[PDB]
Amino acid sequence: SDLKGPELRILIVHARWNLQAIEPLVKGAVETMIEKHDVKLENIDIESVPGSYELPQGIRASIARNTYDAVIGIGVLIKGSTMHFEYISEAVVHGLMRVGLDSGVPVILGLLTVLNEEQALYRAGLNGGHNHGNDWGSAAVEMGLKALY
Amino acid sequence: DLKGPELRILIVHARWNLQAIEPLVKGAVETMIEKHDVKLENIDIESVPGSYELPQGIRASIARNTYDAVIGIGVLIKGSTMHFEYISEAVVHGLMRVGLDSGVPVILGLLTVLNEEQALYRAGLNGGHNHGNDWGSAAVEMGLKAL
Amino acid sequence: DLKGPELRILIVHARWNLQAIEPLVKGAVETMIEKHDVKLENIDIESVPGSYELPQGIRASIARNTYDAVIGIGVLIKGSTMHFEYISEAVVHGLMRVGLDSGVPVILGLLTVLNEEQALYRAGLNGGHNHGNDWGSAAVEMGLKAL
Amino acid sequence: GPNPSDLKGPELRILIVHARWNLQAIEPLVKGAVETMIEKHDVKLENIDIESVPGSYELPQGIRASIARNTYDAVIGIGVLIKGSTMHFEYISEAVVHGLMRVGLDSGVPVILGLLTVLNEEQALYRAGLNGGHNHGNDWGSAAVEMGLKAL
Amino acid sequence: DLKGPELRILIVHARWNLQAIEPLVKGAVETMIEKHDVKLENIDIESVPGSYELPQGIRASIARNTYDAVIGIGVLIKGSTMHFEYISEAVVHGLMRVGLDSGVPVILGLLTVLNEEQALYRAGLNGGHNHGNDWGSAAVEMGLKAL
Repeated sequence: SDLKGPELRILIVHARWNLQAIEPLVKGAVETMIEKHDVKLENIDIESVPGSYELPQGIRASIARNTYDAVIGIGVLIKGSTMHFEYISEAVVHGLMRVGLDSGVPVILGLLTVLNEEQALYRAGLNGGHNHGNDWGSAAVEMGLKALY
Repeated sequence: DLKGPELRILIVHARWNLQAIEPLVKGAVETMIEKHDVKLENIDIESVPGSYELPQGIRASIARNTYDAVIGIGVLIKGSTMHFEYISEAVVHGLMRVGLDSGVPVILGLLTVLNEEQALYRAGLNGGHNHGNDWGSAAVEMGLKAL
Repeated sequence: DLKGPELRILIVHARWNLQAIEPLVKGAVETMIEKHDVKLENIDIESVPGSYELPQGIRASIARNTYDAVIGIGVLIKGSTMHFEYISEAVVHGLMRVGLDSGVPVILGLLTVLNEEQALYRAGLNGGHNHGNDWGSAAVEMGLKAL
Repeated sequence: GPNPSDLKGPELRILIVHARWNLQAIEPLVKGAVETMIEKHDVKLENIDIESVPGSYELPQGIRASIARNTYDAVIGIGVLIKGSTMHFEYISEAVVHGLMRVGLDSGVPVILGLLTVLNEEQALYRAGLNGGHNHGNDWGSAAVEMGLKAL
Repeated sequence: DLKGPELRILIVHARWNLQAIEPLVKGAVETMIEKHDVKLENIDIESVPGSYELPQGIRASIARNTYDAVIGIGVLIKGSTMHFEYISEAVVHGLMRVGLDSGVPVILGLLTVLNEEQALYRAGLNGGHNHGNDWGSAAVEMGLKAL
């Protein structure tokens, strides 16, 4: 991917629960968009919400106020002792998807739904894993461009 | 650190299983007033028979009055049949919908546990952490960010 | 202790497995009349072939007449195929929808059980508690709150 | 135990959309649906439209397109899904059932679920009335009629 | 027997796991051309990063141009987390929606397998049958019936 998007406006909305993993993901996304796709730091809006359940709601509210070419919803869900994990994981995933089709703005799913901390960190590039935030960054640019031209 | 003295919050809770509901509603209210400067007279508390009416009750309410954020509280416990499985999913997807359709933030105060003990623990009893507190702060934050 | 003598309630029940449906419909009606002062003339009872037509039947009816609350009653029992799993989800999500789209409360009177015995028990037979009673009371409350 | 009706609907227009995958089971069902509507409910052969699609995934899409062109009083979506080696079964079964349900509520036209979601071929045939089973197409036909009438 | 020389087909495929995507896209195209008389110049082929963008991509494309039928191709393989389970469902439900909202047929060219071998087999490799072929014929049929 040699796609450059210097006029793209990207929005990043991440939950704040479990930051040991969130930060590396958000960081990876931003760095990849800037260093590999020529996106301008000043054209990247980063916002946060309490948890993953608010990801769709927060993204929906934001794309109504400003104009973005692509959005990235980042969050981490870890299986617990109850059925909570099962039910909101599904609700959020179906939710983001909806906000995207309703608004016409691309929504990248930066949602990790893991069984334990270790799996989440590994996917954030720690302990020899690959940072998925990088992939989401590149995806956002591609969808942003294809959404225009 | 986030103060919201002009916010109007709505809390709708089911009435089924009150040993857990009360602590949750109370924690939510206390946290909003004591930590976020929300005014007691700006908090409306309503109830419905069960969790299945949560979406329907919240929808009806935000159509009559104007709220900045809403909290849906209820407790679901796995039983002998497949009821738990199906309505848990329906309610979670339903509250989520009302939130996106109306544009009003809907905090999910629904506990979907396997037994009574897990419910109480998450209500702050028996050495657990009261989630109603987290929901209170969340409602304030979403209320403010929504403008 | 909620009285609703001017309420108009609609009950739509599937006809599949009547050993359990009847007790439920009867419990619902009795409870509304004897404990909430609802008038027999004000309760409309309709039926559909099966649970899959519950949302469709309810939607059609609330388009012709005006009701304050509705109750969808039906019984689903796990069979040998995956049929149970799939239409149970569809119906629960579907009634939920008709309720939010129309603005009319829709009480879920749907039992999703593993066998006949579980269904009857929840119909108040063999020492169980009749859930139709709970649904009747719910219908009233939601009806009034909808004002 | 399913309780039927002795309802007559000679002015009803019924549409039947079936997938073609696995016809050993589809035919009996379609045939049962049709015969039952004609012989027991007085529906007129000319008032029954029968269309088909490649597979069950196109059932909602096909029905939607058709009820936009013509006017029907009730629709029946017929199809057969059998658990395979992958997760395909699980996912499209759910998608289709939710899908037909939607088309029915959006359009206001009754949609009968003639979808069999079985674990093997045997279970499908049995429910198609073969090998001592009960033909479900029959039940769907009566359902279509009833919903059609109540819809007025 | 079904020829559609005036049909305009759209193919949108994810780029993840190309060892399987190519055979499928190839089979789809060949079958439409060699068996249904579709004209190569009337087949638009586009791509997206992953399966999650499939609905989003298709939606954007059928808004710019007019197609008679669409095919969404992608491959999802169970992993170590719950990711597979959740997006598989989301994408299948999403493509379905785009189809019903737009009125344009959307063929499901999404494989949801447990391992690489299963995907390749269904791509016609190792003695399996290429499903891309079936999707191509399907697209043609739906395109025509849609008129």
